[PDB]
Amino acid sequence: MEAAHSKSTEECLAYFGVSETTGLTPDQVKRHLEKYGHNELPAEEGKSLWELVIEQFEDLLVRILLLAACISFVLAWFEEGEETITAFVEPFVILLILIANAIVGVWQERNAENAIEALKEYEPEMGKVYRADRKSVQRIKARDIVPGDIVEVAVGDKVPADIRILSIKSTTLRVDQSILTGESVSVIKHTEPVPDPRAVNQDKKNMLFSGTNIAAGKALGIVATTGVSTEIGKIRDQMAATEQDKTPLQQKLDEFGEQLSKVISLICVAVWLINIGHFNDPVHGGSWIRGAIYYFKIAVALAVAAIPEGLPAVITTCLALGTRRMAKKNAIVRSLPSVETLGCTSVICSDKTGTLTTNQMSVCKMFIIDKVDGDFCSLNEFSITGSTYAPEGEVLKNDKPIRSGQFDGLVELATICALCNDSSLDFNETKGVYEKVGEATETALTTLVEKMNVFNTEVRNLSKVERANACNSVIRQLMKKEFTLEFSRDRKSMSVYCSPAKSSRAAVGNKMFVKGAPEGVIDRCNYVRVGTTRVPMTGPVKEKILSVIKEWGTGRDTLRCLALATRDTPPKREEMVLDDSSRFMEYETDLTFVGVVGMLDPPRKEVMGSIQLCRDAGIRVIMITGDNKGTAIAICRRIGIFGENEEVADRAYTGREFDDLPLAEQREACRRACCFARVEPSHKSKIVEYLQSYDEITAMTGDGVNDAPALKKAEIGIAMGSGTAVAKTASEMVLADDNFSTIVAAVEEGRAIYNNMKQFIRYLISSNVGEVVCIFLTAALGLPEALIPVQLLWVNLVTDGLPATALGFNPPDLDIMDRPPRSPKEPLISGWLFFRYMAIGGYVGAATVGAAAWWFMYAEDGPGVYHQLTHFMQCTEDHPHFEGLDCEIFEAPEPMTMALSVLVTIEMCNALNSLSENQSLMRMPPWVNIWLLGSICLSMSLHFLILYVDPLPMIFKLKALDLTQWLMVLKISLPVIGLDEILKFIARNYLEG
Ligand SMILES: C/C=C(/C)C(=O)O[C@H]1C(C)=C2[C@H]([C@@H]1OC(=O)CCCCCCC)[C@@](C)(OC(C)=O)C[C@H](OC(=O)CCC)[C@@]1(O)[C@H]2OC(=O)[C@@]1(C)O
Ligand SMILES: Nc1ncnc2c1ncn2[C@@H]1O[C@H](COP(=O)(O)OP(=O)(O)CP(=O)(O)O)[C@H]2OC3(O[C@H]21)C([N+](=O)[O-])=CC(=[N+]([O-])O)C=C3[N+](=O)[O-]
Ligand SMILES: [Cl-]
Ligand SMILES: [K+]
Ligand SMILES: [Mg+2]
Ligand SMILES: [Mg+2]
Repeated sequence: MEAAHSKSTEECLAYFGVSETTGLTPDQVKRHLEKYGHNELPAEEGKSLWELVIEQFEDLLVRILLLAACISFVLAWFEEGEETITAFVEPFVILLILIANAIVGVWQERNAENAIEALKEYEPEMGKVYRADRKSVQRIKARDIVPGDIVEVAVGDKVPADIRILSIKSTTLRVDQSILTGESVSVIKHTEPVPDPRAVNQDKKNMLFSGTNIAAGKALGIVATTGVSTEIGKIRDQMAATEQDKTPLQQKLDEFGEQLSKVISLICVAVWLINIGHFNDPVHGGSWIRGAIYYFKIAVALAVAAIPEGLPAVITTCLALGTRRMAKKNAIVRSLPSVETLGCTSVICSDKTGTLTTNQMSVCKMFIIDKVDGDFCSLNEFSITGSTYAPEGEVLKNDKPIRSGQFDGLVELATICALCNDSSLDFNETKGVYEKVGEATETALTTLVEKMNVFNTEVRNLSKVERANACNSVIRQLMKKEFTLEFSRDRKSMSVYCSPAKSSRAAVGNKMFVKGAPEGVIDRCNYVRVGTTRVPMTGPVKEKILSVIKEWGTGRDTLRCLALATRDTPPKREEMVLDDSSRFMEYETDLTFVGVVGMLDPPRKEVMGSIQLCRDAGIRVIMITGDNKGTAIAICRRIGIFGENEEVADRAYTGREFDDLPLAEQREACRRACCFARVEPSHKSKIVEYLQSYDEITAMTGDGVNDAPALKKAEIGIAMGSGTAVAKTASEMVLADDNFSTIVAAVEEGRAIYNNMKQFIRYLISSNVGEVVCIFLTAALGLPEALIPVQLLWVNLVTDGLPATALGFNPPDLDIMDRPPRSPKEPLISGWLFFRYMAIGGYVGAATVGAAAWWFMYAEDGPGVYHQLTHFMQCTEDHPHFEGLDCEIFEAPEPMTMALSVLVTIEMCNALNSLSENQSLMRMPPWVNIWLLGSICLSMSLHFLILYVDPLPMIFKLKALDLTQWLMVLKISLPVIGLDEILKFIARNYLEG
């Protein structure tokens, strides 16, 4: 019964045709179970290792290499040469690399925390119902509760279903529903209907929600919904349904794979256009089984040339290091890819209570009467420092610290706050921080009178453990609390009867101490306390009182106020009915007003400056709270989201207000409003979706269950360290130290990481660009010499990998937090850099293919002189022309080493070319990245151990002496620096000119 909250208890009982006294009959339970299922949330296992690994290989660039792995086995079947028996390793090499790049992906998916599992911690195993078969209450499994049966809850219980309250047995029922509102303050339910169909949870004061827990009371209700249909179940579905998109750079890599499967698959099928050479390339034969292999021989190589294999190995070690660095800045990053996505954060969404605020109620201000002379009234207003439940902070008057004992009015104010109070302050010794016991509102009063120290107790050298209640205990000594008139909704106050118990028995006078909502409490005050004396409450006096209350209840310091009053002559205890709470208001009559305390859940101190740093970095901060719009707006102005006098009508909304906008208007409201309050969890989810409809990389910061749907929908969920298990489970990063500042720290880290990532991606691709140029040129020449499919992998995996990874340690930009967030949808290579790598690509593609032709054209030892070299496939048959040379020499060791030597040296230089884009090396020192110089040496160190340690050069081929070969590797390997330099000089100076 969804719209139960808007219907009457009788109506809700009629809906399921159930008596409030008997409950559901056995058959009803049978039918309701069949119709509504079981009261539980469906679990979500997710991972099937088989289905997950088959998801790993559905990537295109691995599907092609996989395709290129089996095709390479076909290149192991020919029996033409003795080397073939050792050439079976070549498909095996590529396969185990596809396995390495596959394990590491699984290595990152293993730590999938189960959000639903964390969330299902909030469903109790048991539940108390009333059914027809028994008069006594039955304690049953909560999953066996159907809509429509009478349910019972009391203190401590975890609400088992979404329940419409029928009868409240206590004078009040008080519920903790932070699960759905993120607010720990206990809310006082009733049973009257809540007519608004579109009411949010915060307005459904006649409902109990599955997952929330009873802070106080005992009530009876009827189940409205169970299972998936409850409010917590809507949190569940959204958590299951939110599928995480891919990283902006992973998106850029995927479009690179699609275009690769285009240009490659259209090159190999365009070679057929130049089969003019295979018209009579045999002496009399044609194309057969052995001869058409050359078309797939150039296909398996063209694939490994374009694929930047080993790049994922580079980026993965890069991210793991950043994870460590951010973990030192107290940013614990659970997902490796979100390290980079963090750098382009456009908009940070943030919860208020517990995220931006300490979630510890604090008394900011207090006032007592100062003087009353006729129509003139003055007050002693004070303020109190400290943003937590600790008894730390001092009272001050006009920004100057003050001791409250000198104000007789403040002594009685502390006495009421300590005695009219069902709550205490515990120092959790394990956490090392003071915690509350009972209501936050009341603990605020406890922690207050500890700061005040009205009797000047020596509290400096106490133990932190018994500092907690040290000053309250002194007040408990002065007056014995006899009984309590509990809070009731009719009077919005509570009071406490007391006796002195020392000097001469109770011959000093019994007294009642009262706190509550100001208006109602003040109206029952006939006198006013001025220090020790009392005077009659008059028109001018109370207006002065109300006035300053109104000023505090609103505006820049929107506080909750409690009026504090005493009854100096309380009725005789034996003429007071303590059962009927309807009688308690007349007992709290003819009172002496004392003072007023103004309460607030204050901001964390690190916030306001963190916000400004986000502002300086072009990052918008949007508060999204389930707390009242008044309070949120008030916090935004201290935080600096809003200015102190800034007009906010158009830029703060409640969820209900937001739902009332046309869909169009809702999307732009997200673009201009920085405050959303009194929201249900789906709202935060929906607001992030709207911000992502502007292609804005958005984060979400929270600490509660109610934050989880948005924590998932955001590109980045950020969980408070002290936050809930379910919020951390849903987040990509956790703030270990609860510092909102460490978000700014993490952005600057991920910002500087994404910049270095672009480099070694460009550097790896610019290599693949030239490597593809190399193979295509060889095929057009008819010369397959000077390149091997197996050689390409090793170089990309190691020779290019190590400088690539070294480019990850580049010194970051100085004014890096002064730039706006990176645009999401621009390519790494686009305009002149395309030309720069397209030229340098073909220029290093021809330096490798030209390395063969030179060896055949001219060499001191190699080889001596011509064109028939292109027709080397005819050394076998047409031998009379190939005179003076053996036929085996065309696959000689030396020419392939040169093309590898220039490929290594060039890429050793293009690595320096990619130390920076568009800045000289004479101005950007290669030694500014000491790691980069290390990588270049170790890559060539492996290249000199690749040529001089027998097994390696056996595959790869012989090495040729320095004096006659290293002369020629520097034909382009060093001009490619000059070339890139010159092209770099152009885009830097000729651009603006
Ligand atoms: C060998 C690999 C590729 C990708 C390639 O060459 O094709 C173009 C191509 C499709 C792109 C181009 C390639 O341009 C060339 O043609 C280079 C010369 C080689 C020609 C082939 C035969 C000799 C990239 C590779 O060229 C350079 C100069 O690197 C740049 C860029 O790549 C990126 O932005 C990197 C993505 C992480 C892409 O325009 C890209 O198209 C896209 O959608 C992007 C956004 O990918
Ligand atoms: N933002 C806030 N700041 C401080 N205290 C708050 C608070 N919100 C609630 N409380 C305290 O949390 C309770 C939540 O009620 P409830 O049904 O959520 O009510 P409302 O938010 O006022 C109506 P609404 O739904 O439109 O937002 C309230 O009870 C007492 O203080 C309140 C109280 N009093 O309010 O008068 C008096 C009191 N004594 O002893 O007189 C004690 C309160 N208390 O909380 O212990
Ligand atoms: Cl509101
Ligand atoms: K997320
Ligand atoms: Mg919160
Ligand atoms: Mg409120």
